[PDB]
Amino acid sequence: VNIIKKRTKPFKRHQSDRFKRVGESWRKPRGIDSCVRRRFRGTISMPKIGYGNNKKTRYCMPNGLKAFLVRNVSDVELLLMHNKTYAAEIAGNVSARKRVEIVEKARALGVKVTNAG
Amino acid sequence: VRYSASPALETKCAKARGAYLRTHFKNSREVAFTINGMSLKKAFIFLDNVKEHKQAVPFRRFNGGVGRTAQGKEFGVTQARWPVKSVKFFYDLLKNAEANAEAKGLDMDKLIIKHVQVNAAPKQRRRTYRAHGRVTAYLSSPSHIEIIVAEEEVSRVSLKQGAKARNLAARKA
Amino acid sequence: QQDEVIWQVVGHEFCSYRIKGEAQNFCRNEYNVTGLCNRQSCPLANSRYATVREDNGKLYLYMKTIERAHFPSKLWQRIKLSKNYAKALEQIDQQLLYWPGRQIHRCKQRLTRLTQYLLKARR
Amino acid sequence: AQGHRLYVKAKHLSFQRSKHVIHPGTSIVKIEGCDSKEEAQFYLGKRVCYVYKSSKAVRGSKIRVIWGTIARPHGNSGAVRARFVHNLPAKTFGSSLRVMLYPSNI
Amino acid sequence: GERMVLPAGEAAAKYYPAYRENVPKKARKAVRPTKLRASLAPGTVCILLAGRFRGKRVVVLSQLEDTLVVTGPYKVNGVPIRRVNHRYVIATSAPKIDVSGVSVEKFTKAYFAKQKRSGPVKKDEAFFAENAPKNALPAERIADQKAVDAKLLPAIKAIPNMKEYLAASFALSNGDRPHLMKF
RNA sequence: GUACGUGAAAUUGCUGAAAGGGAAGCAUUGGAAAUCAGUCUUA
RNA sequence: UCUAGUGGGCCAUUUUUGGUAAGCAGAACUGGCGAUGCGGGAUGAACCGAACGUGAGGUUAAGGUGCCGGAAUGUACGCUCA
RNA sequence: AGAAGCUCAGACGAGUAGGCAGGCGUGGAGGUUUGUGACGAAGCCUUGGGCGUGAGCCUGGGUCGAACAGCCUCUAGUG
Repeated sequence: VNIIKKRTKPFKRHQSDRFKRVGESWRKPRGIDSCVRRRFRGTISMPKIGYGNNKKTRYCMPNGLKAFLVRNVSDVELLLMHNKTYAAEIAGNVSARKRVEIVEKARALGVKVTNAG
Repeated sequence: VRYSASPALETKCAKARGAYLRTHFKNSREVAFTINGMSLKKAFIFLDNVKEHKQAVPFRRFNGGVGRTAQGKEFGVTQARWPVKSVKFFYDLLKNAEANAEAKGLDMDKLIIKHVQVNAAPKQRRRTYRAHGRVTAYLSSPSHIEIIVAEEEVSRVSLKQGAKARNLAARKA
Repeated sequence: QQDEVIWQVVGHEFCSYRIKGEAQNFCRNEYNVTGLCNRQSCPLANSRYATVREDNGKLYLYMKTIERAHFPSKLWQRIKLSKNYAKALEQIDQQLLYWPGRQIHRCKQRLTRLTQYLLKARR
Repeated sequence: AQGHRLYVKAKHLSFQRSKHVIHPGTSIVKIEGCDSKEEAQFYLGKRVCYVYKSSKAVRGSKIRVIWGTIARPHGNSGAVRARFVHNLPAKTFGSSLRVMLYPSNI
Repeated sequence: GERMVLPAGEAAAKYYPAYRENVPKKARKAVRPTKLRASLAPGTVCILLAGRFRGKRVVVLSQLEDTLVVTGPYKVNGVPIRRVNHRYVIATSAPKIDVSGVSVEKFTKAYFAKQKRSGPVKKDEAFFAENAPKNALPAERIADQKAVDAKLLPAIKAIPNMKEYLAASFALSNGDRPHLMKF
């Protein structure tokens, strides 16, 4: 069971390209005369449940693991039992000292780190 | 204040700054774009010529309504002008920049204008009076000018490709 | 009261050993074997269960009883191993053969990985 | 110099399309000398390649190749359909392709 | 799965990490001999379509499990004994060559097999200087090539215009349609 | 550096990159250029 | 059982009324549009085919195969010169 | 076998006004996490990387300077 993605490009909001007050984050068009809502040919496509990915490969990184957010060594030891399913990912706000402690614990636990570098 | 350019390390470069200068920003942009990349002495000669109506500063971007002139042909354009006030400010800043190079200890012969940028300063708010009891803006567009002068300054081979290369090498020699 | 209602109260949603995420929850229980939130593996929720943790190059194993469940201080018994990983595996399934054997595989995994944790710490 | 060219010349016509909808996944290929679906039956399954040259020498070579296979005939005039590992660029319309003689069955 | 069944001072396996390591289901695919193309009889002259010897004409010696152990007389076209996949030959209608007089049972997959590497490290200028015709290429391989070559000369000398036919190289010219011409 | 914490978007100048024959923007598919990670390396 | 929205409609087939007529007004049955994309009719709200989760392969509807445009400058027998 | 779990099978998938369900994100409150933090919190920018059908979340680099968050629940001047 290899990781496949049904779709790789994101769903951008209609006219987010043309207007800066309209961000790219998706919004369902409610217009009475919307081309995208009526799904005309050539217009952009909308999120559907059919686009959903395999439950087996969902949430998994291309390497087959799931990133798990880590704050300290206690969060690393949580991944003691699942080093072959989850990969530790150190939080942004962790200081340099606790980061070095987290990586050394992850290496000893044999847990991969997504942002080790 | 930090400059626009990552270069201009103090080794061989001199700087000049002008803030909130009461001159037209659009004219100053045309002067800066004209003198960009020219040597210091030739820049002085050109600015003197513009002040004397012998050479002209081409108006390229902000050229709406400008007239055609025979002195814009040297730059390949038709619209050019002689903004004396902007020429004065650039002349004064270039005097300052060459003075800084003298203090630093550079060579004046090969000095070139490495970088020159003009930014819009905060507007100056004034007032005009229109018909029918209406009052309207009469704002001034100042200029920030900053000048920087400076001196002029494996693949790996697959198995079959390697065998073929060896065969050709042996057969040629 | 009983083990079922204890699990219904704690476990499921709120516990000091629960770590919920996107859709998955971990059991940081220092008495859980697998680290998963379950009736099978939460000694708080269920009766006598085993577990193992590490300290300073050697391992210790926790055990429980039933009649002494009202005395928290002396409820839980510790046995200490500082000999070998193979011997540690021998001790665990020996101390669980007369016991509900469902935990032998999960425990022996914990012992063997914690020993690998120690070897990687040395390397 | 005529002791080479173990392939057959072909031209990339277009994509599999209707009047207004194209399918870039499968290409229409016109093989020289093939004028009917009976003749195209010989070329079904052959390896058709698009060769092009680029500035940067990957593997120390100036030539890149897009491989593909002939899948089925198209129409009554002998044009075939091909599936390429990377779909052919739309600018290669009228470009020349090379149909090797393998996988052979003769 | 406990230790009484498999007791040792080191355990049957040192460590048991991760999940149960799901065993694949028992497949129902059995290897059967390949039914080879009828026209690829031994002793037939065939054209190599791909490889460094593309366009060469060679004499089929024997049918291997999947490929053809084929060689043109090395003194004629300079093509040593090699396996060639049956999908990369064109069996020509040229007269057959008598190959019954040469042993072919010594040409096996192990005979042509490469050396094991099991390592990502490879490639070197000295490595390219190694191998080559001059080095490697055991004298045993040399003797077999010489023996089979000498055994196939008498037949190709008997049939006229075959030595030059084998030495030549096949090539398509303007106006040649492969689906029309018969080889 | 008092036109002073942080200093966003609109808008603007400079630099680098690319495109541009009476609009632009957008979707699908791939080429080209740029850029990058997994993966393996081992057990 | 409780409650939302609606209480301006429009087009086509066939039947039909007032009308000199109408892309006119007013009805009856059914299907559509409004609320609905998609292939075809060059183009078009209701015409023809067909109704829609994300994709791969195959085969078709209506319509088509000189070129634009994917697909016979096909086969057979005729009519037509503007 | 987080029995609120696991497992097998079949059918189906248009949608305005409208209904309902489950989720995402914001400010404050009780509990919780030996929680993060001047060895750089929050915020901000980013031709970097990852996750989700999506709302959104995570992260590398830069800027910055004193606070802030995850889970269970409460609440509302909540998009």
